[PDB]
Amino acid sequence: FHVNKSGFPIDSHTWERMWMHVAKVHPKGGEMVGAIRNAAFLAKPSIPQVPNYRLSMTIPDWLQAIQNYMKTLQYNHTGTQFFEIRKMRPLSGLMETAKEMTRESLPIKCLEAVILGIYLTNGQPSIERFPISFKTYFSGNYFHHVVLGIYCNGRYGSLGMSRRAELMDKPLTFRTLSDLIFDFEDSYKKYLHTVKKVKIGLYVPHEPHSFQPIEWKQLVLNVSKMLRADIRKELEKYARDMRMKILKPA
Amino acid sequence: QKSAQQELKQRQRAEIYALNRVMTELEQQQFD
Repeated sequence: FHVNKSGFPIDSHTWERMWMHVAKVHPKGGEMVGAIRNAAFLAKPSIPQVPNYRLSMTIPDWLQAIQNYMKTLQYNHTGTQFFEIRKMRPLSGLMETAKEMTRESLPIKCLEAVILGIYLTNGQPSIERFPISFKTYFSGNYFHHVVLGIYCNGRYGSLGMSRRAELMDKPLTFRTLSDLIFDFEDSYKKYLHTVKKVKIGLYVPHEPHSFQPIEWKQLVLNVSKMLRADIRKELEKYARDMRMKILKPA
Repeated sequence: QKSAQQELKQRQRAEIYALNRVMTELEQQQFD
């Protein structure tokens, strides 16, 4: 609901709004907040080392290394996203926000994880990266979510962060893009979410100093109004276009 | 000078991570 636009050491208006929020949602509320803010001393949390690609890792080892870093930073349940991602900025600035994430070492949410995943795979030219975004219905309201689709040596997979383990990373085992999307769909089924809309971007450039932004909306499918066979038809058509490397941004 | 800013970043980190644990344990009681 709230996003930190004030840098690091978080300003006071943003700080108070974080706590004020969490005192409402929590049942223990004002007591649980009092216990943290007023604690005489608190343990400094360990700082995970930023993962480094070694000659002894396979591409699956590397993606698991990156993903484990993300799991260690932890998903952010505080209600205040700590790094501002302006989705439509050139990669170069997003890349700098990613560096800042590895320096400040705070919890991250879905969109921050995608930016950080691009950053940590920029040095592996055989890994292609494209965003995957979902719009979902659950019991009243709509929800948005994004992960980082991965394509490498004829297989698809993903990196990401989510409240649920089944809507983040997927091992590089899916032989088609349709198979991966349908696995997210069935993962969402387990939490009573109906997938309304699926959005797929283009491969992201590997140059960390690119002026061009991320294309998030190359293919857009209202899968709730579609039967399985027509979704697969269009994804395979689009996935063929990605790999043939012919497409111009939308 | 840059003394109080680095101590403040460090306490805010510790506070954020304290809070993140209690929020994570909360969101599972609700989910269950």
